[PDB]
Amino acid sequence: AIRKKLVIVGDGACGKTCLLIVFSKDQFPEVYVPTVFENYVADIEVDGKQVELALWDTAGQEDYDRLRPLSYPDTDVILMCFSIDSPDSLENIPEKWTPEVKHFCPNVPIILVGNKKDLRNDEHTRRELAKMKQEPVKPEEGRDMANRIGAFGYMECSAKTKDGVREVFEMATRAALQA
Amino acid sequence: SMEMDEKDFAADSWSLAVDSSFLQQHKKEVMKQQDVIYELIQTELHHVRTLKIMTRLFRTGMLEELHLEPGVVQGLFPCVDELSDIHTRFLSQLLERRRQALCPGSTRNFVIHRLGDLLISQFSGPSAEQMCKTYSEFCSRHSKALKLYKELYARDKRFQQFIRKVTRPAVLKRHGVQECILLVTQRITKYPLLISRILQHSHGIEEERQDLTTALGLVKELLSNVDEGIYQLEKGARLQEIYNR
Ligand SMILES: COCC(=O)NCc1nc2ccccc2[nH]1
Ligand SMILES: COCC(=O)NCc1nc2ccccc2[nH]1
Repeated sequence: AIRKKLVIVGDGACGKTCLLIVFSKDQFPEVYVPTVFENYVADIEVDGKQVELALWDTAGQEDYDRLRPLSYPDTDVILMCFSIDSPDSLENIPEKWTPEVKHFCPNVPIILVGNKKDLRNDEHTRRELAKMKQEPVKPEEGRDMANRIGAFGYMECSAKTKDGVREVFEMATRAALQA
Repeated sequence: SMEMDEKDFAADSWSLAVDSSFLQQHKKEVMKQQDVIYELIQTELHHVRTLKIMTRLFRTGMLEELHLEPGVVQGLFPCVDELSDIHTRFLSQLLERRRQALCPGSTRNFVIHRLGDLLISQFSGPSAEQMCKTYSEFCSRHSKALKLYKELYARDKRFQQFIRKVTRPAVLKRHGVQECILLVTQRITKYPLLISRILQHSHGIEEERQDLTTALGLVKELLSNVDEGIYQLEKGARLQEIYNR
């Protein structure tokens, strides 16, 4: 088993912390949802290859431009997150997060991940966003942003129901293993 | 960590740690507040444990088994004794607040109503000056420690054997040298998230809401000061590269 490093980036409301918690426990917390994530080393077997994938969160580092890049050394794969219920989190991807990740992690694959996909057809979400002349992020807008930023791929998931969560981390492992 | 504290913080939450008959005696909002305070103390216990792995397992093991050049162990683990003194003292205060709150006849049933004052004390005066000085130094030596570690692991056989030996047990899975360094660096930016969520469930007593509001402000001031005082040190960097920053 080779050791690989994954770091998740994105706005504070993108759901990166919850995604790491649900994947690491293979469960959406039934009693208490933790505020923070420390680290984890997941044992993953993808396409017959065994990998120990270390997982890191950047939550709490968004306002600290000299502390935040300390999370990047030797990263093998980046998960760049946005929330499907927040078109503002998608707008911050191309010229805030993308230039930063390309600078500190040159040539590292980026997977653009649309989190909270369960809220795309949520009536409360659609009513709230319509007050700001907005709507939940469409799959094609996600794919186009991923294409634009030179992402390795585009994926969607829901930490709430677990749908798509395993597939995201299995694909991140595949990306980390590429030349 | 010592067994008594590990057992006190074994459950996933305060609501799962206390007896169900004691849990039933509290309102929903108090349970939500206590679950977040329990996460703050449990993650502090784990952070102090990360610092003990660095000082006792790694640093002391290298000094007593390996023949590294002078100034090499200090370069790998900058400010570890100062960091361990700051956080062990803060952990002691948190665990004493929990202990004083225990019901007579119980070693698990408690409610902490007055955390704000403890957090104001930790994040103000000489203790905040020491945290700011220590993290500004540690975080500025982060890149240098990682690079020194990689050089030694790839060129020194006895160093590689030592590392593979002490990190082999399953309980060290998340705690290799570079992982401990990043866990420590990321610790300070976890405090605002935890303090803000505790504040969200502490509106019942206005003095407590005000104290946590002051503490959140102090932690953010500390973080801004540390972030502004960081400049990555680089072995062999020339003065010209530095003054042309
Ligand atoms: C949404 O999760 C998909 C997945 O594959 N998670 C990995 C995973 N599986 C685990 C089993 C037991 C304990 C911890 C675990 N962690
Ligand atoms: C579904 O389980 C019922 C329950 O009692 N959960 C505990 C609990 N719920 C919380 C919400 C916010 C903060 C902290 C909390 N802690």
